[PDB]
Amino acid sequence: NQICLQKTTSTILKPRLISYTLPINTREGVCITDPLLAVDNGFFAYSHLEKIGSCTRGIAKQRIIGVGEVLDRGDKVPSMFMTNVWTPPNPSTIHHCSSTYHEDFYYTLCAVSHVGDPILNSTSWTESLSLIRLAVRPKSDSGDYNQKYIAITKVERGKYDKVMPYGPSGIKQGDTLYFPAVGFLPRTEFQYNDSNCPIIHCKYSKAENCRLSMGVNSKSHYILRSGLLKYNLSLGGDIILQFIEIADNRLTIGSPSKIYNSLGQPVFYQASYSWDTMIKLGDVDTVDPLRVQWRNNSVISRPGQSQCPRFNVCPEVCWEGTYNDAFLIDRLNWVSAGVYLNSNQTAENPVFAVFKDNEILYQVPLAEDDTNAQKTITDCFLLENVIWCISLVEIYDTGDSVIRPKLFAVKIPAQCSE
Amino acid sequence: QICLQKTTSTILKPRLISYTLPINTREGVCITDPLLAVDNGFFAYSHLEKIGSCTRGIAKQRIIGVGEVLDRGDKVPSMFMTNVWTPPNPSTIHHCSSTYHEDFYYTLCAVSHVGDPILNSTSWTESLSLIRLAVRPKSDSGDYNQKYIAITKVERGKYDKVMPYGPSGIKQGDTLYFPAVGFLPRTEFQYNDSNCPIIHCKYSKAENCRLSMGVNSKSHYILRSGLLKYNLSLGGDIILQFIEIADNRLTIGSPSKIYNSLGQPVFYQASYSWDTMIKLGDVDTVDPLRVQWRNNSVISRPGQSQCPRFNVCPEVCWEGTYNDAFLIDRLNWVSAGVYLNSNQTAENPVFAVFKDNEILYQVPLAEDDTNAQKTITDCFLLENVIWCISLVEIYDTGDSVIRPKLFAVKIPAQCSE
Ligand SMILES: *[C@@H]1O[C@H](CO)[C@@H](O)[C@H](O)[C@H]1NC(C)=O
Ligand SMILES: *[C@@H]1O[C@H](CO)[C@@H](O)[C@H](O)[C@H]1NC(C)=O
Ligand SMILES: *[C@@H]1O[C@H](CO)[C@@H](O)[C@H](O)[C@H]1NC(C)=O
Ligand SMILES: *[C@@H]1O[C@H](CO)[C@@H](O)[C@H](O)[C@H]1NC(C)=O
Ligand SMILES: *[C@@H]1O[C@H](CO)[C@@H](O)[C@H](O)[C@H]1NC(C)=O
Repeated sequence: NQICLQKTTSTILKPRLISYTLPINTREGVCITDPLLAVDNGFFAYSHLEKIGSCTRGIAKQRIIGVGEVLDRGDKVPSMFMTNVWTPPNPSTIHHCSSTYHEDFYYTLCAVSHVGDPILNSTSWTESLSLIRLAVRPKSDSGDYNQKYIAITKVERGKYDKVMPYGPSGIKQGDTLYFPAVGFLPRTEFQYNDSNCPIIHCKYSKAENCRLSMGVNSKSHYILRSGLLKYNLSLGGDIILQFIEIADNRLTIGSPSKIYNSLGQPVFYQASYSWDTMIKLGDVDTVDPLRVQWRNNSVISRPGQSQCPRFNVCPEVCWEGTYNDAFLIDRLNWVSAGVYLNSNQTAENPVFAVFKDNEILYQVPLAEDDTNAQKTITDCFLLENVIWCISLVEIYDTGDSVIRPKLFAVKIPAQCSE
Repeated sequence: QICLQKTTSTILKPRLISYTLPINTREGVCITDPLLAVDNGFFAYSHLEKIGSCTRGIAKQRIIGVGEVLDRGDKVPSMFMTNVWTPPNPSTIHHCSSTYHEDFYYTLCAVSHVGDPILNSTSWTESLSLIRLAVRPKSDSGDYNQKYIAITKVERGKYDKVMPYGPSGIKQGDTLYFPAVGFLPRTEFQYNDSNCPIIHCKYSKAENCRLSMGVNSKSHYILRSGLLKYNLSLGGDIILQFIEIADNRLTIGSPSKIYNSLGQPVFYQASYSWDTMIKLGDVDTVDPLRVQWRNNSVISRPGQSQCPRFNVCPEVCWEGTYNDAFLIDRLNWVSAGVYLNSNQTAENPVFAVFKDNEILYQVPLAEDDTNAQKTITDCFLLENVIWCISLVEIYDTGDSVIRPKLFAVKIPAQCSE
């Protein structure tokens, strides 16, 4: 169905807090973090890590991976009902979970670590991946159907030393699952020409900077490269993953990414964790090998820090930024919808926006002006005739005894008045 | 089989039950006026969310919810909400009661624009309504998932007003029975003062039983507990019929609960007056309602100055707390529920398993000085093990969000270990 395509300052966006169920807790002094949200085919996947104390550095208490239905509550407004919850024995070992819906199940692929975040301790992390398959509609007195845990032995990684899921959600093509992922490649093996680093209109940029900034720091062992992890269900036996590296068009440090189907075709978002701060988003040209037709988008960036702030395009050695994805809602006019932090060098001020490449059509703040915020994950879908979007937004520093993200439901307007 | 010996061993091991609800939108919030029903592998739940104080705060959201009680995987019960209803105005819905029948929970509530009808009886113009929620919603149906019915036809006998007054009721065939209360004018109230048992009570007057049948001694109406009957076999008119409880061991109308256990119906009525010992027993007849109260002598409830725990002398008092119990063995008449172990303050919740004249085994749920009010227990079989779920109102040390805690307790077979 149609949507509003005119640039207007009218209050036609009316964000509401969505009703969603989870295992209800009464523990104080807790931070809910490392969120994941996937919405596909009338079902959803959700995850978090509960920490006691600090969000960044508290003692890990509970990890949950959960799935359920996204339903019409009665008055043509979406709700969410959890149906199946999985919990590991040790909360601190599960990292970088990514989820993909196929049939009956949400197949979630996580990394396993005893050295913390593999990104921050790459050389130490011995590569271990595993898959939690949860059924979106549990059946009593079945076997493996409801919950099944699989340790991945067979991993096909090309020329990369290590590979890992790196993103919230992926897609299905037939019976082949594609998770967003990243490859770890030694700097010395990294094939790259310094002449291709666009420093030509940048007085204080060096040719070396693009290459140097392909790692988490300038003297890091590995470089990171985004990609897909492929999992073909048609071979119904031993589980075998194949890594696919992203094309080098507009290349940037491997960063959390998302692949999703919208209006029949696949679309890619990659976070801008470096100097190329403008939003990276576009239709998938080919999936294997992965190649994106990045939009020449000129109005959506992300907050940085001193070295690589918002709207930066000059190559610099920096690892900073925040994942703030967007969802294509109209391909003919290429309009998307997502939440961006309206701030240059601090993670603040979340704003839900609907935008073309060179224009924000209409928007609305979700919190105040001085409200702290990090990750934002948006997924959009039809509920009968009407396009709806669900957005999980990390909101911190609030003073709550329990810091947890807030989930918004937004109706996209058809008319441009009112 | 269950353990039938009086034991001090730690054979009860309460655990926090996993249950899902819509996450709250904020803090500085109190979750109150709870309801919990468990029946036929499904559950019904309700609360009112207030901003600020529990008794004084700003009403923000009312939810009525239903869902499945499932085996999570390791033979331990879990709860999954499936269907949630919310009124436009949170402050108008009062005294909800729930009963399950064929795919639906039917909850029955008071509609008031004057607050709690109990505290504003003369002002409350009698309005009742029914929210029917499906325990397993189906997409692209009509009324099936949620249906709201305003009750017009009410048959109340000689009572001026009637109202649901309790968390849950039972089904018999296609006839639903909610716990309820009738409002009767004092002047119309037929009662002989000679039947007031003051004979072993130096400082009790004959008038006191009658006077204490109202919320205060000069109140317009008296309250009398009972059932509201709703027969589904007739279409065309949602008529409710009120049934007054029998006058055996009569006491001020107070929140009550009717439930089936081991094939037969059982009644609990709260002790909101001077007769402070637990009121509980098998239903003799349902219409008219008559209970075979147990001569139970070990379970009471905290009161206040005038009518404390273990009081049996007639006094003019409206005080007490709803703390029900669930029969788990009729042959030996053993029940299970949570009581507040305190004489004159609402404190110290203890899960107990007891005969009429004996507490067999028990365990504290919180500390000794932990504040607590209402407790609702429902028990059921899982694989072949008896389980009990207990919703307990608790107010902890400084807490940002005050909400009740739901416990799951396995009843032991052996008396050792
Ligand atoms: C990184 O790995 C080492 C093992 O060489 C481990 O001892 C150390 O604690 C890890 N650091 C972090 C950030 O946990
Ligand atoms: C998946 O496996 C089947 C059977 O080996 C093969 O025919 C098919 O082409 C594979 N699909 C992809 C896209 O890898
Ligand atoms: C962006 O612009 C470049 C050069 O003008 C072009 O090659 C590319 O296809 C454009 N992308 C889209 C999707 O318009
Ligand atoms: C952010 O940076 C841009 C360009 O560098 C500038 O136009 C804008 O005023 C800055 N915003 C604020 C409010 O600091
Ligand atoms: C309910 O109504 C039906 C239809 O008249 C009747 O057969 C049945 O006995 C009634 N049930 C009760 C318990 O009142």
